[PDB]
Amino acid sequence: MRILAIDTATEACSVALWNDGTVNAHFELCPREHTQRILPMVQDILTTSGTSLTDINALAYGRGPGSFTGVRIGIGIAQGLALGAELPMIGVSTLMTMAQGAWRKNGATRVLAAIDARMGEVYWAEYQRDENGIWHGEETEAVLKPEIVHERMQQLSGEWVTVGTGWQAWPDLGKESGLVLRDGEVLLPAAEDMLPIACQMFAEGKTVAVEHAEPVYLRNNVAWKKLPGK
Amino acid sequence: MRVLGIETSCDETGIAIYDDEKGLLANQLYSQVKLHADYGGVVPELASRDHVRKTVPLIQAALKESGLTAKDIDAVAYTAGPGLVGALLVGATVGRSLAFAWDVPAIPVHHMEGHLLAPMLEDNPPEFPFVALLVSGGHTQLISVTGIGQYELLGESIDDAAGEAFDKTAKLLGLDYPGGPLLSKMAAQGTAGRFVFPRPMTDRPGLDFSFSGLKTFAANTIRDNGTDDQTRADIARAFEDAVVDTLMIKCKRALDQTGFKRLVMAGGVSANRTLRAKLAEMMKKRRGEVFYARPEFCTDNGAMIAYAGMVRFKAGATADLGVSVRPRWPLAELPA
Ligand SMILES: Nc1ncnc2c1ncn2[C@@H]1O[C@H](COP(=O)(O)OP(=O)(O)O)[C@@H](O)[C@H]1O
Ligand SMILES: Nc1ncnc2c1ncn2[C@@H]1O[C@H](COP(=O)(O)OP(=O)(O)O)[C@@H](O)[C@H]1O
Ligand SMILES: [Mg+2]
Repeated sequence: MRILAIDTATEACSVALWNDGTVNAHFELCPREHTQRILPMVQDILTTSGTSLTDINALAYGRGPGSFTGVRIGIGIAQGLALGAELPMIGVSTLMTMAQGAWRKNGATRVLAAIDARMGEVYWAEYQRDENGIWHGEETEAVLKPEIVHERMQQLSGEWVTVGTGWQAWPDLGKESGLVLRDGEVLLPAAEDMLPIACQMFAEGKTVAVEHAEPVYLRNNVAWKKLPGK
Repeated sequence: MRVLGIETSCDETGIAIYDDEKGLLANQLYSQVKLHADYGGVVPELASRDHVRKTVPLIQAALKESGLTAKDIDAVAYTAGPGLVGALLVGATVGRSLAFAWDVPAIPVHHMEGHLLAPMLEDNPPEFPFVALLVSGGHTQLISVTGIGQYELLGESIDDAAGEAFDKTAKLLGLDYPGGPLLSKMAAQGTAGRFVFPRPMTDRPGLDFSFSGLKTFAANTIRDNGTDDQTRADIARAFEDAVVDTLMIKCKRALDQTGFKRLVMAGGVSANRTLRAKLAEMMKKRRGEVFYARPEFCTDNGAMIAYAGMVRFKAGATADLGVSVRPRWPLAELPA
């Protein structure tokens, strides 16, 4: 199969192509530049791998959580691409992608992902990889205050690694948890790490048509106050 | 030739297809007004989220409506500004990336040039030169238009735009946001002349506008008078007549100054029925012509974007692979 992945949910922009047994990937920090870099990266990957958009079997996109604007950039681009080339789409959690990154970098199999969500919160997940390489823990995804994370960590056990910008903003996040924590060495998701997840999803038929691709924001209380009485 | 047009500048998602032989082949529009009404203003985060929900589906509906397929589209145009960054980004990312996948040119469009050119979508369109009165939610400008992208600013608002003025006064009359259209309907119920509002900046020569003082006058009038339905109709009428006289007086002066015989009106306020009637009456006495779009193309829509897209494509305004938006983008800065 051939799978194209795109991500812009955080400070990083990345594109990566699973091309029948090899990976061709780009990754950089693009603060302020995501929309200037993302299509040129896609173009470059397709050209250097000698594939065209209509040879692709699915388009994997970073679904969120993360920067609201970023997440929308990602799914915007991914949607026009998928609409344009009639590609099925595969939404991948930015939290799960960082877990996979940790597995890639250092063999980690139990990951505490925390993204700095601002407003003194983090986007949180507990991911654990089984013997078949499947990541369990998607039901744990949430936007949480640090003191609630702390409570949650006291209900966990064993050894975990930490990933994501949540841990930099709040390095004492696991204080008095009772867990052995090590640095997972991943701050940001990479499209390259969406690929193994998406390939698996494709093989199992977990794709959606472009009109059903949705972002996962996790924080949905985002309005100011309603007028008196509604 | 056919152009797909995409409009997501504020709180309307609009998609249209414009064919230069056969005309408008599709026009899809979703308005978010119910989402924002609860808040008394457009909430950017929510506007942005709802553009995502709507853009792709309304594109699919547009193609189905027109009975066309990808290969029948020659270019994809999208509103790049001015407007809300968050909203603009949704339509620009989808559009630019769609253009990339279809391997067709992508045409970024200036939202107010869309408004300006909407009258070109009707029969008997205006020939150059003309004075343009752009009168929208956040814009109120008099422009001398000598050709595509030759826009000389002649007058503009120094405070509130005419649309804001309508909405702000409507809110004082207890109407839901945006209340301009409803204010206009209430006004049809009013006794002409029972109240009399100033025509600001009509006592000295010049072409700029101000409308803020008009809200003040409305609010004081709503205070010193009864809160029955009629009295509110009468205030709505006085407010409307004054804005319309002001716009008229100023259009007269710009026609005088330019010597031009053609007056083109555009933006959401150009849907206002009193305004349309008064400018038409004026252009008849002057022995010139007035032009405007159908009421549904005065307010934000995709048709104007597909049309202006076609014009800009033919003028060579194609984008590279980057996507950019310009939330503030003066019309005078567009090239010819
Ligand atoms: N007006 C814009 N035009 C193009 N890209 C933008 C714009 N605003 C934001 N972005 C992209 O989205 C990213 C996330 O924006 P934001 O969440 O506001 O975080 P920050 O501004 O702190 O980078 C930006 O880094 C930028 O690359
Ligand atoms: N019949 C009308 N009379 C007066 N104002 C109107 C009427 N119809 C729409 N409007 C006003 O036009 C504005 C919307 O203008 P439009 O060009 O659609 O949006 P934008 O300002 O977002 O480009 C609002 O201020 C709205 O209240
Ligand atoms: Mg609007």
